[PDB]
Amino acid sequence: TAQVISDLLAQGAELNATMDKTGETSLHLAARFARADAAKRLLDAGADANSQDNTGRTPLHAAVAADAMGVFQILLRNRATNLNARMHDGTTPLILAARLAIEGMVEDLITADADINAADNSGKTALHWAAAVNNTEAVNILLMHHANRDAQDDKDETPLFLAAREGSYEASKALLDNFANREITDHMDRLPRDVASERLHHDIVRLLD
Ligand SMILES: [Mg+2]
Repeated sequence: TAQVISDLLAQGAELNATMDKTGETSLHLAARFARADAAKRLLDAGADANSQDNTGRTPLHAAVAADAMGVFQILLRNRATNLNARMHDGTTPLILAARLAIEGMVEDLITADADINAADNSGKTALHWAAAVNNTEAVNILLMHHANRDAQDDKDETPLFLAAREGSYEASKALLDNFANREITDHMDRLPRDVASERLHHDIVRLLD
């Protein structure tokens, strides 16, 4: 016990330089550097699974961003872990997994019952983001689990609108095949077809037609 505590305090001191710049805790680092072993030790030592760093990330956000599947599962099995924790900009772990295209975690968070329709501060859901970066796999998983397909962000943009706007051909087709409404316009009455045409995304324009 003395050995465990003394080590934690010693390691903590050597890592404070880093943590003072990021606002992270030892658990954040375990997640960021993918150390499943260290992650368990810290949680058993009483580490707060929901502590936030300078951008509002909890160790769960960190695990997703670093694709630390081990630490991720260790956090998911921890009942105190808030799966819907929000970064300062409103980003949840599921939104991060979709936007960063981290494999496996989109399905895991959904299965673990994370709020599938949560949106960041710009009104964008995990589905909005998956569409924007053409993470077609996440788009299909989200849709299979009934994510709101026609959800609109603060600019009234639907995921289909973003896929058209950002040139995500595969994601656009996936949304259309799942009956996303292509007639829902943004705050400027622009159709997904309009923004695609304006940006010369002819392939997506044909798709919408
Ligand atoms: Mg899995």
